[PDB]
Amino acid sequence: SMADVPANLMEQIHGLETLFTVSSEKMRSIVKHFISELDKGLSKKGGNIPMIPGWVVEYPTGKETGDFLALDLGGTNLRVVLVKLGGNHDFDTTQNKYRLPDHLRTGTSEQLWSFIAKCLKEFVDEWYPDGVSEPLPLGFTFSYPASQKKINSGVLQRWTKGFDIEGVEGHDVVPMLQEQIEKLNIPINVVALINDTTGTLVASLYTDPQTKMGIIIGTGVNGAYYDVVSGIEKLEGLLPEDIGPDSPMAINCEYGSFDNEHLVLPRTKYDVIIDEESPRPGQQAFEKMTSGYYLGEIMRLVLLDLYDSGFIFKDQDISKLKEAYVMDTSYPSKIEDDPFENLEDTDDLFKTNLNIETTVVERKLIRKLAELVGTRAARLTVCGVSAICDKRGYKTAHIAADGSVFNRYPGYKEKAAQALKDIYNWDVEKMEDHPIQLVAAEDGSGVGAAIIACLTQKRLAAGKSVGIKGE
Amino acid sequence: KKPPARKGSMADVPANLMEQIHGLETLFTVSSEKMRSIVKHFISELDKGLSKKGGNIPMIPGWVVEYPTGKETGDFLALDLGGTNLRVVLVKLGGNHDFDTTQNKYRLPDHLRTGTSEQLWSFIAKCLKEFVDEWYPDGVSEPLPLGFTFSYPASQKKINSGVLQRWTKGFDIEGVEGHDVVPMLQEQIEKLNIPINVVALINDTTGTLVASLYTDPQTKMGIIIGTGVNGAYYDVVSGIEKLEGLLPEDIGPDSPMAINCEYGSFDNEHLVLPRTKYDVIIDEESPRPGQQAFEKMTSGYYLGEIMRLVLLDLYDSGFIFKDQDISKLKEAYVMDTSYPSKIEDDPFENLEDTDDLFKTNLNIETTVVERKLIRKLAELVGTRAARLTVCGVSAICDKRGYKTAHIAADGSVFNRYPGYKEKAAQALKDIYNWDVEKMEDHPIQLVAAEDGSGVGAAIIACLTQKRLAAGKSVGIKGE
Repeated sequence: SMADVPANLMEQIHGLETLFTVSSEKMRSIVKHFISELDKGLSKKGGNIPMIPGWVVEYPTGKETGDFLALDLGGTNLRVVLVKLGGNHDFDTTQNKYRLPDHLRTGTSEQLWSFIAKCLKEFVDEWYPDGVSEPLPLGFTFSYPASQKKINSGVLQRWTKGFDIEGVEGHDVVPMLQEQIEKLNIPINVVALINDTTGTLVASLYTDPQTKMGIIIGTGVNGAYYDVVSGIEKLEGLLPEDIGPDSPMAINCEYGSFDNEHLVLPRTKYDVIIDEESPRPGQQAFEKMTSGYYLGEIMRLVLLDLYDSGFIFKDQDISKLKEAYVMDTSYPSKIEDDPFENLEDTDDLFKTNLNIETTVVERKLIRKLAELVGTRAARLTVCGVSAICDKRGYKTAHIAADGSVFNRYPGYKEKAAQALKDIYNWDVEKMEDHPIQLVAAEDGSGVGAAIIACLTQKRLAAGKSVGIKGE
Repeated sequence: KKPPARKGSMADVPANLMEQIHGLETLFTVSSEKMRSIVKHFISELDKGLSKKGGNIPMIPGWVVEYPTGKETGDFLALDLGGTNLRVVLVKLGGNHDFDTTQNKYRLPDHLRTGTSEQLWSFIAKCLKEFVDEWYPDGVSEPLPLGFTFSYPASQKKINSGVLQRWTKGFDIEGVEGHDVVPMLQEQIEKLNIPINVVALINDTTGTLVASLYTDPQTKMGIIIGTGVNGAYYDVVSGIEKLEGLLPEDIGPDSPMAINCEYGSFDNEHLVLPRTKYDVIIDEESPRPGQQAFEKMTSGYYLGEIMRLVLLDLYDSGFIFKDQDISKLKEAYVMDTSYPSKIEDDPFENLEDTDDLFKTNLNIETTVVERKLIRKLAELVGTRAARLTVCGVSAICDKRGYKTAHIAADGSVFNRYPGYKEKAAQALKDIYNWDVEKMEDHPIQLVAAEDGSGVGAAIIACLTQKRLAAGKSVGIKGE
């Protein structure tokens, strides 16, 4: 299917294959370094990987019962979810979604929280019209940079995902929310603040006991798993006696910042430009190398390079290819998915959206480029999965996955399962029998937050610690 | 992970709107008995179509006169000609109910829909040539037998013939209506000297039937539930009066005979199907008023339009959207299948997905109780369509005395309409009254079909070639 491509384009394609292919041996090397950086982030010197303790210190059993709330706060919407756990790895959910009034993103602190409280009251008043016997414990998914010295706390480090509200950064958001709930007299105790990836891990472990990791593969990149307290030297001297060294500890890795130092990831000149022109050069290196958000940008820069060198798009209007982020993830996705011999989908895309008319052989090059990019991304993504499994000694695992790329990028699941197979050199026919495999996650930011609230409330009710001494 | 189904509390709906939701429930529910009564008329109409005089249901013989055993082996081509694209498919029958395939898919250039005869067949023969050139770069020792899926309205006196009656789906090519299309394709094949014999022309539902029976020995019907609806199944020759006196002796009275029902035209008389004033408006402002009555009541294409007209009725009656601009809602077919789909998919108690869709796409603000009506309406409409669909399945099964069956289903409604499989299983359980717990255990059940227009055509070409080589008949005497 490349037999009609001219040799001079063929050469440039072999060069791209050089640049973008990640060998099994390279994945294995990256994994060794990644493991070393996971260890560093949990130690006192720390590292580029935050390895943030999630203060969930036990596994869900499937035996939990009761009614628990969750609040999932997004950039544009929130969700309020009531979860009833049936006590046999099962649950029932009742949920509403509320669009944020656009003035709030850039508003003042109190009016964000009072609107969230307005949503909570309306929800509770409908589902519990005669009130509750006991306050409903709530788990709050607050997926912005934030440190937690105990589960029921989250001090905002800085706003992401659109928000820009004064005097929140550097403060604990949990009392800010809890006080607005109080002013409205809603029978709710906010008992846990979580990252979505920690939620993904726990919700999926509740329904699927084989879960060893929660992972997001979307425009965001993150993973969460259970470590053990004795392996977290940075908590030594800080823990009360009832969180002892054999205790499990859920970790939110925040590993989008793996290898900011640029010692191991196979960055091309195209990645270097992407980093250089990003809001934060030198940051989030592993995220920039794996997130779906950049896959069309990687393509755009490569094509612009090939064009500027004289290989493709002769005499075309290149003005839209010059706009950064003009090509989102839907380009490599629609291109890999084009079912047409003459790549008629890829043709529409470039004609209609970028005003570029292509020949068949240039569409062939474009398609091969989209495949290299997608495949590279998957292969680097599973280096995080391999590193957690090899660090903890998991020879087998369900890796509960969520995110728009895992979920909707065509062929992504196959690319990932092959990449694991290549790392572990398994002799195994079918991806459903892979010893470590990605499986669709349960709802991390709703179900998962509610389950963590159940686990947390039990500890709070007993007087069991959920954080460092004195907090 | 699809979220749990929503609760569906109706407790905040005011009494007067709740009256209207209860009224919609009365209007759109098909009871089990009504399904039974409809099935008994459907059967007599299936019998009627098979007669010389015939009837509203064409009941077209497909000239597949055996069941695939699943042990067939070999390499067979299919040409699947669509309204928009075509595929050239190679199938290697692996002879344990299994196979491998590869295809090349091509978009029809826009000028063909409205171009000449020679231009359409010359374009096809070119795609054929590209395909064969890649897969057989050294040529072949004997012609590759090909099955041609040509799903336009056509009659066939033999499997390797297809006389176009009328172009559909926008096609406007003169000098084809009333001619046999197989030699027109074959001659363009020859003009380019490709080693291919077109040995069978099929309708895609016949293909669904045969492809799925090859892979799944329990298949007893092929059904399409999409924008168009159709079903195919095997009758027996003695049951087909319009063939009496036209068959050779080697196509005996006990011989199986696949039938392409084309039953979208059941009840053009408008006697049995439960049409509301909304179905009547749909029929009257359609391109063929009084035609395709069963297709109009079961096809995915009309589900949003039914919703549109109901909501416009309720608006005009003063019940909903009370101080809204309803402008976009007045446009016929502004709401496609994706409307009731997304609405039935909405996981939120406050139906925020529905809210978004009406605000964004129709410029209409809704209250939560208007959304609860809208959601109830979408459920009722998806559910009615599924229940009437199953009446066609039940009629074929009962007609042939199938107490058990896998019903090989394809089409965008079966495959992507939310909860459609549960609705159709429930419907069949209500008709037959089975004492069964799991839908996976239903004596008669829908399962996902194999690819009818590619694999099914290649399997038919296989079955056919074998007959032609032995001198066994595959159409009426002398044809």
